[PDB]
Amino acid sequence: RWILGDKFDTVFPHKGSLKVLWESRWKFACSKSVYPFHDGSIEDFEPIFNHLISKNINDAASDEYTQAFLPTASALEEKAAQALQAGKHEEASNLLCRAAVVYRISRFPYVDITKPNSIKRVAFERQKQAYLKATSLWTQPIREVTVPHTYRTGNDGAHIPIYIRTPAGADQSNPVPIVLIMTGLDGYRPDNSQRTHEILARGWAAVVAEIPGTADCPADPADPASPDRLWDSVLSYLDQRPELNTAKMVVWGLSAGGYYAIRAAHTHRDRLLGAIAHGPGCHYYLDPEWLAKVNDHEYPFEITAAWATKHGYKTVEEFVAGAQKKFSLVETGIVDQPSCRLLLLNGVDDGVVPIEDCLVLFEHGSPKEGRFYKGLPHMGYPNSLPVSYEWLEQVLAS
Ligand SMILES: O=C1C(O)=CC(=O)c2c(O)cc(O)cc21
Repeated sequence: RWILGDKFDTVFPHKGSLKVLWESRWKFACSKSVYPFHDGSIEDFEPIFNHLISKNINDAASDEYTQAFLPTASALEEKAAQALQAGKHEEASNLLCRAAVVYRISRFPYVDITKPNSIKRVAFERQKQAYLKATSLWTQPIREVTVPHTYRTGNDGAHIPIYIRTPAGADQSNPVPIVLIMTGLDGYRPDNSQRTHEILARGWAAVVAEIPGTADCPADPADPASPDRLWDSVLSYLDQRPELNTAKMVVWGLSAGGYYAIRAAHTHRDRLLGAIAHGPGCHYYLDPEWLAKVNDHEYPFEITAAWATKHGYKTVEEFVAGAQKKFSLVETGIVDQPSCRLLLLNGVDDGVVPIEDCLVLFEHGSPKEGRFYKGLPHMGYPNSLPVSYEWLEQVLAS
């Protein structure tokens, strides 16, 4: 039925086993300091995962999992304080970024927007504080701006916290192009250090905003219209920033962010030069058949509970029954209008969202651009990263 093929029916060996996850995948990912351990260090995680495996802790959503990381995070914060006192700004920055990753992994896979007393919310708050302290020491610092949500309606919150980083010499005389990153289910505004490095390196500004139903996004998750209002507020603020050129602006949707990159490519086409949708869902990811086996694939932990909450549902049952007709960009007709240039990047063997959710967009509206990696799972890393920057360079060219 699915392009994923036989692999669709495979129960992946890490399912309900943190031991297998660490020993097969995450240990190596952590060593290489690649996603989701980017900015991180194996020195910090080896003892934590040894602990979790020794206690047979497998459920990431449990407090037993989360609170096993916080003592390490504390030790790194004190080491950073000791580094700062001695005027070692580089080491302090590194140690605080390392602390941020310990917090990050601790609140995987999802910070529950509806539970503000949750230990995963606490960890996320500590992460943001540690990250902003770390990036404050950078030559080009990451700055937080609380953008007033002027376009808010109904159940929308008042404040849009975004991260902004501008390249050396960004001036109103010659305002710089903008890459607006839309983050995902387990990646929020502090989880994009290397992306901001690569954007500034090519002389562009990096802007990072969370998506509806995650982190500190004020958009009503249960209202499919809410992201349209969110970007109206975000883009209005960037219009007003003298050193940022909204005439040369691309959006970069990361995993769950991909949906909102595709949506914005249509809704805000006359305000964007381009959009990248990186491992996106838009339709078939909400098919009950697909949702029946999504928890059995490459995502480190159970995803269906987090997805239900992110889509503004009170139960997984209601989410499965309703989500597709309500949120599908195909079903709702968002795809049946022109779009700005839209690059679609994924692994063909994505078991989190189907490759069909890229291929479907070629049957609607404007021509779409795509590169799909045969054999690779969700996101198609690391192959899909170089081509992203090549495409940005072409779209934002002089
Ligand atoms: O694969 C994911 C993923 O599964 C969830 C994400 O949110 C994410 C992200 O924010 C950035 C990434 O580079 C990758 C991911």
